[PDB]
Amino acid sequence: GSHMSVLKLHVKVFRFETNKDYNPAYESYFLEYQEDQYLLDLLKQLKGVSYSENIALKINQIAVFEDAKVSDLVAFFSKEWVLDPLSKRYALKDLMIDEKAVLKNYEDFFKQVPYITKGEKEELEKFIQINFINPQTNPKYLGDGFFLYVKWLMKRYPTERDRLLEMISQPESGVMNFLSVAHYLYKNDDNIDHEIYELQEILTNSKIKPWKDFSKNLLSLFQYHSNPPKTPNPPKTCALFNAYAKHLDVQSLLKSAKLYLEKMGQKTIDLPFCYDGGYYGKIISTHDFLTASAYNLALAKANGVSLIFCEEDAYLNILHAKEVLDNNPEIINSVNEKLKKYQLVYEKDIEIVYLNEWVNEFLAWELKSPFDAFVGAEFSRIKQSDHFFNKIHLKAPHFLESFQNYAPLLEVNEASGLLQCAHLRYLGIDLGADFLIAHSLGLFYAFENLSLKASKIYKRDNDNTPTLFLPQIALMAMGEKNKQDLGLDTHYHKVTFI
Repeated sequence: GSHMSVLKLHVKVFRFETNKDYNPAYESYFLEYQEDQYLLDLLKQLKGVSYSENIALKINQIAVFEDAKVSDLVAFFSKEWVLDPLSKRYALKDLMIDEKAVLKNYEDFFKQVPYITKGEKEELEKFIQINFINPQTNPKYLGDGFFLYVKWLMKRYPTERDRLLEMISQPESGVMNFLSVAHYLYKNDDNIDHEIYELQEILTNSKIKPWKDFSKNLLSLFQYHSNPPKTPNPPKTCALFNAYAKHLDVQSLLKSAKLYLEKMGQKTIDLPFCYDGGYYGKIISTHDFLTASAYNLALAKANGVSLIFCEEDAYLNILHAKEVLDNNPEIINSVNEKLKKYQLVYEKDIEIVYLNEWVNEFLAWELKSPFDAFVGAEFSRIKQSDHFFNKIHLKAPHFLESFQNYAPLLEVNEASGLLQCAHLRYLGIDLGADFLIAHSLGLFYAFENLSLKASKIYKRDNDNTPTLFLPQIALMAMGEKNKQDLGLDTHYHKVTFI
């Protein structure tokens, strides 16, 4: 035989100059690398291509800020790379951006802060690249680099801290618009996320309108059952988390969840779970958020039932609560003081169930209605359902934007939440999907109930592609044909293929 040269890349490189008249084009390079090499070594092979040696660019639309080993980048990105600047809009040449053009957006801001030094003004240049990690598309959005720069100035000018904060507080443009960008940053780094969550907590706890009232109203929604039940239950008894904001339509989710569980040999009971604060509760008041979560977990355990998290929003919340409680015994003591009045006692490591994990994991059932005729587009902040979809023969292509979810914005900047969820919806449709799969109740609501209101403002023809939850799909694949039993009669977009 012969040696197989396996260390090979296909790199497509954005070629463009903002001051020249040729359209952007991608050029293909077929490069060899060695196990020892770093990104800068590959960039050095790209003749005529403009890039900074201080790494700041995108590979497959994920922001990369380090000179990483090529082998590590291949593990993360595959051997097929698209190399882009951090921003096409502000591209200067090839892989470099026009920092000067970006900075022009902040001229009005700087006129409001004439007291800062020339040096302090110039420091924003060191932050600005951070703006381009965020995949969000609101053009009024001030930029995450800019938010962190203002944070830097707030430290340096304690007197102006509240005035500075107010400048990044506007509903249309400010920091309340931020949502996790970790998926779109190389190595899923959450440092930026935590820095901005910190600002959101500061703002929601400040006197600035409308955030003071936003927080007071949200905290008034933690409503605990005074005397919750504690009864023993037989094996295989479940209770579904059901404490969601009152406007959310949860009927089909909870109905299909129950039916799926029953099909899987479980029985369900109702328990008065406390509201968890939705998306923002954990930002506004960690301690209230933790107390509600501890109450819910203690309540499930006191009744000897599995607590079923039927969708992503509540499950991600409970993961966060468990991470904090189960690693900090002092916080458990603190929450347990508040739980005494309900005669509940939280203990670490209370086992819970994510329904969508069960759908993917437990596959020992007969396929009665294959999905081979169909294409799905699945949105999840966690993971695509490869195994379950393979089981049922559903083709569900992976796509860049599947990890995004702008439903929380419905509470803080409704117009932007509406537009960006509508954008995600049509990205799914444009993949050729017969239906969308929502892991998130919030996103489902945006896709469905708010579809009509969104169409009136999102400038694209009406499409009636339905959205389904995983348990609904599973039930259908198991041969369920009764639309009402699946909860589908209450969706906005009707299912027509059964």
